Amino acid sequence: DAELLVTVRGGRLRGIRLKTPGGPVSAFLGIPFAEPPMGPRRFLPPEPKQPWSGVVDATTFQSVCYQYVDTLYPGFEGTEMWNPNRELSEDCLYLNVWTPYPRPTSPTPVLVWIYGGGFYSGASSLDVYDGRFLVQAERTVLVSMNYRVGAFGFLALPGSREAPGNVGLLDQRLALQWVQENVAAFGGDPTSVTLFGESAGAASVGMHLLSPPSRGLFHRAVLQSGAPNGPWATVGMGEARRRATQLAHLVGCPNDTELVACLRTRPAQVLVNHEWHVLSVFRFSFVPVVDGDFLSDTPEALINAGDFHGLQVLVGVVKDEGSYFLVYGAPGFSKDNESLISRAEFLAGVRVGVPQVSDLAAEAVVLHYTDWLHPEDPARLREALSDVVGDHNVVCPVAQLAGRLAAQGARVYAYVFEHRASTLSWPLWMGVPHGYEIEFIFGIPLDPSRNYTAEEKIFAQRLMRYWANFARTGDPNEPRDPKAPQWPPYTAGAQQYVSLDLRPLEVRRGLRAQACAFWNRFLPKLLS
Amino acid sequence: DAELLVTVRGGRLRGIRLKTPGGPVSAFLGIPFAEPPMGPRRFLPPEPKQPWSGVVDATTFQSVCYQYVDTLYPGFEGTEMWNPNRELSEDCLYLNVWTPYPRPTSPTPVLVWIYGGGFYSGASSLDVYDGRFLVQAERTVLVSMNYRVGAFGFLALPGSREAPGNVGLLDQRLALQWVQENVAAFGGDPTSVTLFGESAGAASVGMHLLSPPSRGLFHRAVLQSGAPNGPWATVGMGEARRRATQLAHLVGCPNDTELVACLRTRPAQVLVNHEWHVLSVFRFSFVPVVDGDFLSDTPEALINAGDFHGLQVLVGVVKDEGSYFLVYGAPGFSKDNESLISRAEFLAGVRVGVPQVSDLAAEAVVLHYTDWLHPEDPARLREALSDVVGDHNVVCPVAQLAGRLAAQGARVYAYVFEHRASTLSWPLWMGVPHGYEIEFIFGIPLDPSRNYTAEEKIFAQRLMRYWANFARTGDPNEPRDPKAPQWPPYTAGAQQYVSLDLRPLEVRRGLRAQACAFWNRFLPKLLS
Repeated sequence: DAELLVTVRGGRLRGIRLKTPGGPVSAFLGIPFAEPPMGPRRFLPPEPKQPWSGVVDATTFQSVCYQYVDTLYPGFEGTEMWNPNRELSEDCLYLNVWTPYPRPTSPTPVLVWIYGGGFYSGASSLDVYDGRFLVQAERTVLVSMNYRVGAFGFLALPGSREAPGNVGLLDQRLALQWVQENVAAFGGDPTSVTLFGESAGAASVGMHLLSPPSRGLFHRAVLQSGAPNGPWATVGMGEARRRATQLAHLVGCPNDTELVACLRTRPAQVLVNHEWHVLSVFRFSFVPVVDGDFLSDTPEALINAGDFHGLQVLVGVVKDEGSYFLVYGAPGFSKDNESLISRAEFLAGVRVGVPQVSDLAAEAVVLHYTDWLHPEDPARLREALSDVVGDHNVVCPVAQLAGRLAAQGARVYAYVFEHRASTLSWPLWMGVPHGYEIEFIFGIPLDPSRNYTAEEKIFAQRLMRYWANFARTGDPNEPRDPKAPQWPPYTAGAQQYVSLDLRPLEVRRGLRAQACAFWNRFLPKLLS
Repeated sequence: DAELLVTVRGGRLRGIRLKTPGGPVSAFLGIPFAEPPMGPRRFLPPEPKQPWSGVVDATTFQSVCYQYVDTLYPGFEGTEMWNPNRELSEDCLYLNVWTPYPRPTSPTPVLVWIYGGGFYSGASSLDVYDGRFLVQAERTVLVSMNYRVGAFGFLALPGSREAPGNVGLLDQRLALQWVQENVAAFGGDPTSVTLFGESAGAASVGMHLLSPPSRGLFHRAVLQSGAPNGPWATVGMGEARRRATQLAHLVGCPNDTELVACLRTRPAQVLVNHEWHVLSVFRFSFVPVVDGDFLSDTPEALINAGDFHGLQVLVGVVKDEGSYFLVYGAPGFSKDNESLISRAEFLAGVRVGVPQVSDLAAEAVVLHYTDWLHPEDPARLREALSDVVGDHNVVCPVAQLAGRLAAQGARVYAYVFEHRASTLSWPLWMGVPHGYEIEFIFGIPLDPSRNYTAEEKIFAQRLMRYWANFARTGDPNEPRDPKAPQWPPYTAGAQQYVSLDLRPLEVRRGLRAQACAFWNRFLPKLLS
């Protein structure tokens, strides 16, 4: 009750006590770290939040940033758990800070979450990102921000002062400068800050490694199912311009000053309602551009040039990365049936999964992913197209990144997440889809109101420990403790990684190595 | 002793009685079936042998046709067993006929052997082609011919009357017309004639299937380690011309009439001595051309168009097709050491194994054959390059052929030969190289003067039975007899085949299917 008042550079705050079967936690939800980016500020870099008199209420999540809402399947958990759970508003630059009770008395290490969502969706307030269980169980400090998405975050007319692009990334940065200035007040150690994110959050964390001005602001990194070198995670100057112009057109706008002037007068919902027709699966309209500025060169270029001495990184993927994307465009697919596609369907699906490449490139994808004893087996065709989408978008970019980092000075650990939640509502055939590790890392199966199993509970705890050990010491392994089977670093040569699963750790070699060689070494030669 | 005189259309012959641990056999070795192709006949189609008075001696093998002699390794069995074992001469169009003792009293089925040797070498007289053991053990009639090789067989200046090409193939044909006219005299059934050959003999048998004038002359076919659709088995009109002209140049010759006139005056040995500098491994200078005549279109074209209803075929390969070719040009290789090559060596070797393709094509070969967990393992690199040479030259053309035949009316059986002879002198690392099944089919391990093991002897017998059952009935399987594990036809869909081995038959699916898809479906798109 004493522990719920805290003063930070901007002024005073009041928090709320949250429960956990193991005991309570103090949360400060809804803290403003920037001026609302409204009116003439729509599309500009964020500016720091002005100080305030009085006590700001931080007992409740603030507004979700404006975003498209998935509505394919009203009532469906699988889909609705990703959708906004507070009112939409352009006024959304708030962050949240969980801290243990009692407050810690030395500086303690800080985990900062960056939500995924394809850069077009997501909120720090989703049930599945609740920081209470992780902070309780491992006495770390946890911070999450909201950051602008879609046009409001990533519309770009390259080299104009009025919509420069990458402002969502700047939002994230501002929250990270904020953590530097204020986490001490919550008992948090600003000299031990570990970023972690999924999907576009992982791409985001990636981009922070490669942006000199953000490297100052953290010490370690965790990329779950995502990387900044994705074919979906960034976009070229011309393409960004073309996408911006088309959005403008579609809302009746009409020279850059005039374009962004006109855009600035449209209701936020009007923009959102046209985001999707500017573009396939696993492609999103407004993603980070390569401007020369937040990124001085392509993510690929910067990874290759970079020095990563004295940096620890945890990276990983789920069993079935590509699966859930398929019911968003691939012919023959539906979540409500087994999706046993035919071969014709498989070939047409490959052009959807791997959009605009030479037919020569498509053929080569088809050879590589067909089993020639069973070229027409519907179930095998389903799994394969799944892999195509998975490998191309997530597993291969991650493996490239992982390898290049280890080879260049970084200590790197790697996983594959292989447990299907007992509570999942997507169909059996999708396996362990994109995003379905997150709830285990966040400790959600401890919430008694939810229906997880006993082993599920234990597993979640191991997961929180790995993550927290990584955060504290740059190594997931149980600080000083064999047997507890060991987790070896991933190197370019031995390419070692572990399976996270109800079973004890197993070590394995090569993150889909044969297929990655195809995407990473062969295929380029042949777009070219 | 009565059984050693026989009259045939051309006149009378005397044969010789040969021994076999199981009992004797009658051979007629050295029968002329064509006029000597000497002088002005050098390079022309063969003409039929004129009749003779008196009794021709057929108790001994005739002359080997002119050919390059391998001399890399004097004294070496591995090499010398393929070299000529009678005097070389242009006078070489003789054939041989083994028949059981006592002579059979109904028409019995005839096996005709066509030796391999890259179309540049080979003789019906090699120890390893001795027909005695097979005729004794399965009471079939066996016939082998000599046919012209190298320039004398396959020099071609397309569409001239003076060196039309394909005369070696015509030689073979003439022996097959001969069998039609005379095998009856040895107790042989001219309405049941099964061709069988290895390497270029297999390619040869292949070309007979696709030549309307030869289809009349046999009923079944067996292609061991070879096919006519090989990238080495045929050559284009222009390339043949270029190769002929260069040979001419190299022996100081000098218009086609004038060129072949001048060539006709050179000593046969002079031609042989320059065969090799007109051209890599698994490529030979004088091979069948696609002239429009003996073959009306490419082997590939004719296979695709063809109707194979009512035709039985046995096809197969050895475990390690590519291995022995490597010490003929691939850097890092030697038979006298483990040939543990480096990666640089492996990449340079790929250009030797797969000569004149785009670098883009080479890369793709390298991706496909590298293991990316072990990209630098010398032993794996050895095996892989072996496979490259194997798959490209033998396994993939055979599989294409096999599949296209089954799909188009033919009954087809398929094997992989997986026993290393206990007596082999090539190094361990080469496995079961090209040609090393032949001695088991011919029953050689029964010869007591040779040092084979007991199980080896039994195995040879099973092999002779399979071959002989195929010859008699179009089906290798033990006419009426389960258990004796069954051998299923090979179809385009299930692609089933068996392992010939000391162990009982095992059934398997797919003749290197993943790799064949690369050679057969992908790679073409990308030379193009």
